Amino acid sequence: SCATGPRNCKDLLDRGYFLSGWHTIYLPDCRPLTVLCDMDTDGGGWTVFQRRMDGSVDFYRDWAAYKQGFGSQLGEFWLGNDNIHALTAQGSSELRTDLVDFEGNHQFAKYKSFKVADEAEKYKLVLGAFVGGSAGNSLTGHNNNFFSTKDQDNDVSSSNCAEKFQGAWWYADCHASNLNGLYLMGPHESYANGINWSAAKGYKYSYKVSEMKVRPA
Ligand SMILES: [Ca+2]
Repeated sequence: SCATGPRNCKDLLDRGYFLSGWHTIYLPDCRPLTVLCDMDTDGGGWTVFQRRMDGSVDFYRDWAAYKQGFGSQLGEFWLGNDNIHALTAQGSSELRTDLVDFEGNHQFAKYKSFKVADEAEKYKLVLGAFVGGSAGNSLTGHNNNFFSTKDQDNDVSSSNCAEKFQGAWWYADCHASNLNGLYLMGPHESYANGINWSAAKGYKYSYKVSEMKVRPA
């Protein structure tokens, strides 16, 4: 139950769940949520809130969809902004981003803290110091930005970033990263509308795999 139940995937790792997979955790108000734990990468104990792997799922979705979450436990998903807020409210959570290109290269980025605010603050990103990684830093430029979707423009651009670059993100004017963008399968001619991490493969290359995950700092 909530009194004794795990709050995150690090609690589950500590209790001897050593294989990655879906487990029930208890959010701060006791709401149970089934989450994907990555128990393998970089020490394990990561709660995964975004996964892309094959383009099977449409990510060009509205505020409501991003708010509640969408996709499949068996594949690609967005866990949901209300859930991500709840998961990152208590304590301090480090962010890890894992990327794989179509050539087989694995790259990563790590930040020392990560929080998304509530819906009243439009799921604003509060991001701590970049730690390092082969992917470089394409998220600090998004610190302190509201989340935006095609139907709800909260960016700091005169344009509608989510529509122009075909994703959903804490867009600024407009982005350095776009991991909820179109699944464009490597090199693309269109500018900056793919699963892009510009510090690594740039604005014209869309990754094969994206995983975003958190663990207590
Ligand atoms: Ca705008």
